[PDB]
Amino acid sequence: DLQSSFLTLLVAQLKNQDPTNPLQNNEL
Amino acid sequence: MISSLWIAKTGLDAQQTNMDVIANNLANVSTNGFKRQRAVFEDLLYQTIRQPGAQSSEQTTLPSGLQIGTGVRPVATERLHSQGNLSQTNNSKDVAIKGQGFFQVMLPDGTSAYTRDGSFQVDQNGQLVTAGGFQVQPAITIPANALSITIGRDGVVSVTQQGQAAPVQVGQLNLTTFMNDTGLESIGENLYIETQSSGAPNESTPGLNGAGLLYQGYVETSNVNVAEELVNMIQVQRAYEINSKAVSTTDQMLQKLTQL
Amino acid sequence: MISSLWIAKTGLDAQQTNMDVIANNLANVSTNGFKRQRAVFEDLLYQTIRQPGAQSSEQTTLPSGLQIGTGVRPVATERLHSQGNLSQTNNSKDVAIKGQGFFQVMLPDGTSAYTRDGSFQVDQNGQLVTAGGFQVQPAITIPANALSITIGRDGVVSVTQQGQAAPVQVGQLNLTTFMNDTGLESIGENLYIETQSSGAPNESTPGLNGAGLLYQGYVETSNVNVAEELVNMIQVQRAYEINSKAVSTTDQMLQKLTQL
Amino acid sequence: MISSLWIAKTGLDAQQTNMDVIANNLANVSTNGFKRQRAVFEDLLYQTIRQPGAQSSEQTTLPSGLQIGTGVRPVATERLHSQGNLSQTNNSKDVAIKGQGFFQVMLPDGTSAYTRDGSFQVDQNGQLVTAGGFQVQPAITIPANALSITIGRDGVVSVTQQGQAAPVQVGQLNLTTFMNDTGLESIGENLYIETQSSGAPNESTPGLNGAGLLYQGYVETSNVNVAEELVNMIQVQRAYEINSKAVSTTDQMLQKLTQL
Repeated sequence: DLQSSFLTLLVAQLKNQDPTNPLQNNEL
Repeated sequence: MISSLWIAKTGLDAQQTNMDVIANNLANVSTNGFKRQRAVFEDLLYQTIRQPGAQSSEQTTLPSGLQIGTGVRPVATERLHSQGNLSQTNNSKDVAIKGQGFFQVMLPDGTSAYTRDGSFQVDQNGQLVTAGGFQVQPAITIPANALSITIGRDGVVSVTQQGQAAPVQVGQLNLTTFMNDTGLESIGENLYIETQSSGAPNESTPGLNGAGLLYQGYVETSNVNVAEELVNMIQVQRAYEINSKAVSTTDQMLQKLTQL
Repeated sequence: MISSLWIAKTGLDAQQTNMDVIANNLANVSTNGFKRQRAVFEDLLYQTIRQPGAQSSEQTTLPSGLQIGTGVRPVATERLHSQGNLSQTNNSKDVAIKGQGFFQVMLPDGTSAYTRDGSFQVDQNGQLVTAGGFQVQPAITIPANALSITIGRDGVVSVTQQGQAAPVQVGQLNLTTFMNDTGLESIGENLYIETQSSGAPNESTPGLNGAGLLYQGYVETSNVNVAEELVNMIQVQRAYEINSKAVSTTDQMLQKLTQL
Repeated sequence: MISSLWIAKTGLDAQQTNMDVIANNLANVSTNGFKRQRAVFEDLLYQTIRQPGAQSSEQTTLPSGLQIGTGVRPVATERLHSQGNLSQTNNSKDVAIKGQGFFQVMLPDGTSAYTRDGSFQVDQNGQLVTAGGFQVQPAITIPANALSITIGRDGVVSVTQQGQAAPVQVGQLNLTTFMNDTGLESIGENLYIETQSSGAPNESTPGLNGAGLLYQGYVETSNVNVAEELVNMIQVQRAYEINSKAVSTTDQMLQKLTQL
């Protein structure tokens, strides 16, 4: 369950940037 | 204004819709029973200036007439209904589905909606609810005196009473199948309602007439692939940047036009 | 007014048309099956002052007589009908084309349109419609009991009935080849219609008579070159720049003449 | 517009083609039967201003005349047909090839394509097809009473019947060699068709006349070294950036030229 502790930490702070477009698209 | 600016506006709106759809897909990972969405695009009017046929002389035909065109209208947002991948919750009050079929529910107004989320509950009155008081159709009531509830792959629900060493058949929990799954209109809560496009609802007991089976203790995780979503996000991000650059180009053109 | 100003005005209009076409191509990325457009320009009248022949002496000839000329009228926009990049969508309702051809569609007017898009659907009666409820031709009806669909690479469509262990042949989905892909008149909705510039339609099963092959589970991406379009915006912007500078020069000369 | 702008346009287009080729190689790592591509370039016209001969005086000659030159036209995308590395898939149907040669396959048009993909399948009519309903030439029909199918390295395919303790010969699988493997033109599905560039096909049994050998149970993986593709990717990325910067510098020159 450690994957969810960071996989969903990534896609809870990336599923917001795409709305607001501070896009780097490269640290992803 | 300028016919370039309107085209670029349509392109920007299309790419923004695509990115909102992609973000909805990507934020719905780890949402059990969720189904992926896919945007389908479509171009608008073509302002014909010279007709592609439209013979010029008596012998010439003028192939490939002048057409300008506009717009990138998103024609649809289809809901790809694939099979979600199961996971073990080790809990009795979660039943997942394998194959076609939806759980039918009487919305408070009496109109029957559908949900592929067997995260059922038991209310005060014995009835079966689904995350908000969604009462199953047909009605099945759970008595308090039963100990363990098992829902077999054939869909019949039977509970075991204290002392009585027999699983009394308390009811049947059947699914609903449609000719077009994508036509279902989502209204949130992972609920879809019948629409004139989906087709007439066909209710059947699980496993029969092409419907799927039920598995207790499982939750159907969302059928969203993070890799595909990130690749598609990259593509949409570049498209958005390029359309914004087109808007910038049109703006500079207009600006040095007016400076004159 | 001034013979310079009309010429510069035509130049500005030509560059604006160029930018229009560029923006339409550029916003129509991510649109399946889209074909890039490119504008072809064409000089206008040449007002002859001295005839290039018209000997001056009894022996001389006056080479390269004086003629001024005007205008940059855009003569056409051709459409590059090259094959797009297939990408795996992995959806059973999506079909791409490898080679020449167009899917026929019957419009609600009864007239026939032709689309190079495979993002197909099944409606409430089971027909193959195409992202907007346009029925494909010849009619293909999915039986209500069908569970899976496949489109053979030759174009045969066969479904998997329930219970029956045989994917029965329900239809043949055939392509249409035109002698002139470029002459099709686009009416939007990702559709093209016949005009006498394209030629009569030649309908054939896929593969035969030069038609392409059907790739189920693939989608044909637009053949829009992003880098080419970016540099095209740079070029068209700076051309518009220059033409406006010419208009400025003519304005300044003319106002010095008024001040005279 | 400006000569340097067109030259840099060609530079960006060539580097874009290079990047697309490399990305196609990089994606189709771990695809069986894929061959890497190498984009080879070719410079375009050279505008002569002063001929490198073109004597000026009676005695001088003007060595190394002034000519500008344009363009980086990519002449070809050569496809390198080297032998892949065989790995035990341990499936009965998957046979690899060792050496020159290809598998012949019948299009739905009666014409023949060729593929280095022994990942066969059997259809309901018993014929051996390969990823698309590809009827093999000559035809081989699997008898229904087959329990297993074995393929020899000489091309002799024989099936096992119930009771009968004999490998009844059901077909002979022939390879084809071309004098130019690079001339093959792909038509998708990684199947190639003979063209005037390839030359006449020569059909022979596996092993003889320089053809390869058949190894059942092996898959031939791609001949794509990831490290080599990555070093190419680095070089190409540098070239792509340098060409974009050339375009931008020309654009800024035009900037200040107009602002004049």
